[PDB]
Amino acid sequence: HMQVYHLSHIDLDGYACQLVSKQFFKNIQCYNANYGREVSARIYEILNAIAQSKESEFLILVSDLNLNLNEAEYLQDKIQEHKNIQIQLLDHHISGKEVAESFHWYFLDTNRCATKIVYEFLKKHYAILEPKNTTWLEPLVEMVNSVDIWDTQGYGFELGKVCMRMITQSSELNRFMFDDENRDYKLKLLEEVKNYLFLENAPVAYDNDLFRLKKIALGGDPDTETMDNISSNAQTHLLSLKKHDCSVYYQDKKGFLSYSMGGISVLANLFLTQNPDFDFYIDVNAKGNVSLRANGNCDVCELSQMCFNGGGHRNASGGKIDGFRESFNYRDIKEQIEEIFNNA
Ligand SMILES: [Cl-]
Ligand SMILES: [Cl-]
Repeated sequence: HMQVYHLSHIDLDGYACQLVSKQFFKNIQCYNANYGREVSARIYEILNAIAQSKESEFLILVSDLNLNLNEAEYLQDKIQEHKNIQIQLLDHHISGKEVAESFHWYFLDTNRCATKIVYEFLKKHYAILEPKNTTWLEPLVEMVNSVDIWDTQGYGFELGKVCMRMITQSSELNRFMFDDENRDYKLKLLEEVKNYLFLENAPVAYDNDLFRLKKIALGGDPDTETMDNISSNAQTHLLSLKKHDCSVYYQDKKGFLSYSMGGISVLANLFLTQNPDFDFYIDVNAKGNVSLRANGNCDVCELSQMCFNGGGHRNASGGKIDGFRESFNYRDIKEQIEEIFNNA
């Protein structure tokens, strides 16, 4: 029983790598990163999880990301401190040329998308869990390859463009707050393309079916619910399980703190209705800007001018945290709110 830790990028190529890897590994935890700070955070998370595991065989798999020399050095050095740990990086970005030729585990091929590199590496070394799936999995891989390298003649090119936009626009589950549910959703949507690959007009057929499919994958009923209520309902349900970690206290009022969620009017109104014990909702983004909402039980205009140099209305307001310190660790973000609220 070998434990796989799979870190990948966030676009179609990045998530398709993880569709592929889940076809091979019964014991796998996935991670995603966009830019460099997030990549380092995920590498720390992965090494931390491996240090705390009780298993003995491990594979660190990194796809569709390039590391700078310092992060590649850190990875190599860290796994030789105080367990059998294999590492394989698969990528196609020419920016990593120098780093690739300094590490035997760092593999660069600029002529293929990362998903195809992952597939051929895993297929050479591991049995696919369900050998019937190959008849749709290899076409799906090739489709991703064709659009990623923009081969207008390659198999599945036009359908792949639909899938690329699908991945970009399936943002109904905030990635920071709901990392696993965000990945499951996108991967469910991408896998459903297997029911279109062999249609005569696959690109258009999938393109026109996707919206209804998204509503269903989010747990909604597309015949009686709008997308904006399906998305906010799916998110609030996931937020309701986080009440103890995300609770913050301003004077005598209790609030719920989220991060990077953006436009929160529908979301917060629904959360506060379903959870009447909360007085306000507060979301912060990476630049320190703050959105506050209430349902009559907390003047968030007064709150944000006491705490965030801001203003608005009794039930909706904004502001900013000067010197706010971005992070991919939710506790780090919460401590910053707590410190502000503590003197309030
Ligand atoms: Cl969280
Ligand atoms: Cl809870």
